Amino acid sequence: ITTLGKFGQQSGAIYVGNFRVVNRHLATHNDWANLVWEDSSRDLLVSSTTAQGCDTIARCNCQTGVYYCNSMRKHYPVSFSKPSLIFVEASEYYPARYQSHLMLAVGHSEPGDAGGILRCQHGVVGIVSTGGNGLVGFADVRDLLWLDD
Ligand SMILES: [Cl-]
Ligand SMILES: [Cl-]
Ligand SMILES: [Cl-]
Ligand SMILES: [Cl-]
Ligand SMILES: [Zn+2]
Repeated sequence: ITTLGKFGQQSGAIYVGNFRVVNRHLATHNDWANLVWEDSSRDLLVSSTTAQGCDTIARCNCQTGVYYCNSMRKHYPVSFSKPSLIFVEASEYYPARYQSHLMLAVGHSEPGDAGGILRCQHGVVGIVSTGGNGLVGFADVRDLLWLDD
């Protein structure tokens, strides 16, 4: 799989409390100026917002949910792995390396699909980060208890 990037004017973001959660590879100058936390190994960055967001972070162990696929302009039901340490090929965004806290699924993804939200009954689970060959990989956020406190 490889890191996908984002095509189109859609946010690719979770807005919870006074945080914005994005793929690290899509973080803006404003994100880095308002940095709270980032981890390259997870492809995650969190910045601070003035506006209150409405997202709820799931605190479950669900392995089924629904994600948004930008390339197909559709939501899909999906079955995804536990957060895992997966090998990710080189791209414009990272050299080849192991990416942690990544959940793999059989599901459509193309370049430009990063930032699509994965959600379950409990709330937001994660965001598309990687994919290829009929697989999609989601960066989990559910372990970050300080997002929703
Ligand atoms: Cl890294
Ligand atoms: Cl489940
Ligand atoms: Cl969505
Ligand atoms: Cl591939
Ligand atoms: Zn859940």
